[PDB]
Amino acid sequence: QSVLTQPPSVSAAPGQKVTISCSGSSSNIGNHYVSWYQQLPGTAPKLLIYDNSERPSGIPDRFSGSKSGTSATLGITGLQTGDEADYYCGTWDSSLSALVFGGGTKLTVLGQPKAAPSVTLFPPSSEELQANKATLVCLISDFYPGAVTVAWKADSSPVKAGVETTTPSKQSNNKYAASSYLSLTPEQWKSHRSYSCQVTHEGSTVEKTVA
Amino acid sequence: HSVAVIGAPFSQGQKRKGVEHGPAAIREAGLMKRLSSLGCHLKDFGDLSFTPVPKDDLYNNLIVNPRSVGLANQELAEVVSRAVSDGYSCVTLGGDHSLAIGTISGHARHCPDLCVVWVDAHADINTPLTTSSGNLHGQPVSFLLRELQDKVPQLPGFSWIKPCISSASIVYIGLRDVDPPEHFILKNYDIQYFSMRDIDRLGIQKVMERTFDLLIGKRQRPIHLSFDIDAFDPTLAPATGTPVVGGLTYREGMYIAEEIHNTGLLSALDLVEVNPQLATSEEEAKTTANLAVDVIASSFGQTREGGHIVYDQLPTP
Amino acid sequence: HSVAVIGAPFSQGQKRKGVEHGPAAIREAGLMKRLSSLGCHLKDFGDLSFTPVPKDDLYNNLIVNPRSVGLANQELAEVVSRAVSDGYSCVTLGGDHSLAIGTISGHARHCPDLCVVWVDAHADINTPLTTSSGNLHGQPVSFLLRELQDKVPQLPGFSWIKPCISSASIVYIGLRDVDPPEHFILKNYDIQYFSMRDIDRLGIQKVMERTFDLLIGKRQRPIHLSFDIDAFDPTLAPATGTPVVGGLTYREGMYIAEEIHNTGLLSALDLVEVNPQLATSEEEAKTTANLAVDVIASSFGQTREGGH
Ligand SMILES: [Mn+2]
Ligand SMILES: [Mn+2]
Ligand SMILES: [Mn+2]
Ligand SMILES: [Mn+2]
Repeated sequence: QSVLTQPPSVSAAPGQKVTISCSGSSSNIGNHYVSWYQQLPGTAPKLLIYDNSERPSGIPDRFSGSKSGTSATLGITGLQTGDEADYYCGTWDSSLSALVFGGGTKLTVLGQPKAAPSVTLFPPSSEELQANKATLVCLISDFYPGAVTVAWKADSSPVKAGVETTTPSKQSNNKYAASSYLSLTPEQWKSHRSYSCQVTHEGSTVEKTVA
Repeated sequence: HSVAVIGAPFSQGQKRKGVEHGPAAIREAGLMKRLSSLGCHLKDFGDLSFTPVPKDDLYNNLIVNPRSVGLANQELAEVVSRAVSDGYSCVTLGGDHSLAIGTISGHARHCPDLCVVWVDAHADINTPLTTSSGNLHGQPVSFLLRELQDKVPQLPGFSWIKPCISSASIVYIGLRDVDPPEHFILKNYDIQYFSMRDIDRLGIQKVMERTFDLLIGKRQRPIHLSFDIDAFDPTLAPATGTPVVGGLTYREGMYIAEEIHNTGLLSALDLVEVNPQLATSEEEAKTTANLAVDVIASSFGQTREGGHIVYDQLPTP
Repeated sequence: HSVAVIGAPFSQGQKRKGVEHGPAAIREAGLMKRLSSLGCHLKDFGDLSFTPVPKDDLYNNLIVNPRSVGLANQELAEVVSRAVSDGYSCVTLGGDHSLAIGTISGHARHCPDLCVVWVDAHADINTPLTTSSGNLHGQPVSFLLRELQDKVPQLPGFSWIKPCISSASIVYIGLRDVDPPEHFILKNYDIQYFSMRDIDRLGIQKVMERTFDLLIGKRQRPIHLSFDIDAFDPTLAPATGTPVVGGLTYREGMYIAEEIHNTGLLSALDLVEVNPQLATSEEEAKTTANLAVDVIASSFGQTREGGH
């Protein structure tokens, strides 16, 4: 829920070029100048493009920006491993009386080839079992690239309630991974004869089972 | 002579605005009556653009007011050039000191061999890179110096200004507050100035005698008197911007203006930073305004010992 | 160079209890920051508060309260002698003008050829009998003039003071309020002074030019600037115990201090008689205190234009 409209996610091949678009109105992009900010996986974003088409010194000519009417565009040629980050389009709005930005566009420059998530889930603990607080743990690791849609198959049906799942993030070996916890009462686990964690990436499904 | 009166209500955003009433306050202090009484032809050109300070928010501070100011100065310089070509001496009521850009520019267009006398506590001589974001009120001189040009940036609205004056053709009087770079600039570019110390150490009389030996020493030239109101001790001038204590005595500023008149070569005058919003009371406002009127009037002949107003003989009973 | 800051909270009985807070007031006006900014190495020695404590008021002013002073001055002179031998220039915040005894004494112990510039509305050259025992703030300089010793009585606690300076080695500036004997002393002993009349007669610039031709004319000497705050017109200096009208303009006092700096021989300075309780309002207090800070700063290099 931002002001400017950017595309949520783009991906492409190393060595290729990508364009990120920014959609606005008269009040923002219409009459005022636009800027582009590269925020990395973590840490403070930096100025990439300013005044539509200007690069700060040290920002290479592989990048450029363009703008016409109520939309602007960021171009990146010679796409490289380091480039994958969240990209923000920023301009000035005269009607809102505020500096405004796009939602942000996440980049996943394909550095390596696809990897399968070999999911390993654990059930209620003996302690938790008698402690009247069963927390189903289904941890996903060593997969590439991007976030994996996670779900909890429950008693021959779906289940979305009391469920949290972390963001995909790569480790030392650059394997992006996340974790999901299903919180039930002991009774919720007793009557229901079956339970499963349903995990999906770019391609295919791999789900485990607990009873 | 002939005298042209130009209202220029300039500003540097909210918390610093109110100076726009500056010209109106001087007017309301009977400026016209007094210059009339001196026996000088008075064409008043009213107030200038007075762009209603757009939406008073936003990036207007960042670009809208500065762009509008730069252009407002362009308009002023045109009016001044027109007034000066028509043979008038130019009185410019302010307004912030930034109007000095336009006035010295417009003056220079018909009087390219003009010199400047800068009466102000400050030197108002920063580069735009040195701006305090509340920008241009105290760095106007830079654009006009034809030796600081290679170190000053082309800004939005200021494309038109070409460097009018050399460093050896402006002389400052009244210096009490100066930022480090300005001091550097003045020493570096060899610009002549007389501060309160020089005033105390030499006496007001010798300051004007040196000032005239510098500027009009070997060649008669038109003089541009830019008078900042803060130059006077804050006890005298309490309704100004960034006023500094240890300022000129009432009699010293009259003495300057009087001396300037006697040279005969006064071609234009600026009276600036006369913010009445700054005053705590009506009296503080009017006393500053009234001081302004005096300074202008003294520059155009008003002698205190009695006016030059002709009297052939006295009545018979 | 280096500057030593010495608080000296002296006081006359009952009438001006407050003036001892003067030092703290000048401090609270950012004295340290400003001298720091000039590039001076700053050792502050705090305040050397009354060793026996402010003794409860009963008798005392005519008996033990002046002794407590005499000895306090002895301590001060020791600190000054120590600070001055260590190579520091000495700033002494007051406090009433009596601390001039100790400071000029302690200064003279390593700088025996020193000269004095006395900026004050008063001459403060009275004797211990002539101007009573109310206080010696108008009664100091005598203890230090070698020509006046045959007419000054050895008092309890002032046994230690030896006359530092000749009559031809102190010069006064600012004299506007003066008891008859002081006038006599100055004329009689041939002491050089410039009052407001002489100021109006010749102008501040000539005063300093003559003053330096007198004191340091034929040989460089270290200079002791004793600056009394009432010296400035009461409009400028409204928080002083006894203020006299027709005094120095802000610009004149900065010009003095500035001129003193340019000689380069400033060895010690006293800034005294600032009682802040005397102020009607917060602003009156702070404006006087702030004026003090300026005077010290101007003496140690601060010019009106910014060369930072
Ligand atoms: Mn100015
Ligand atoms: Mn000014
Ligand atoms: Mn005094
Ligand atoms: Mn005194």
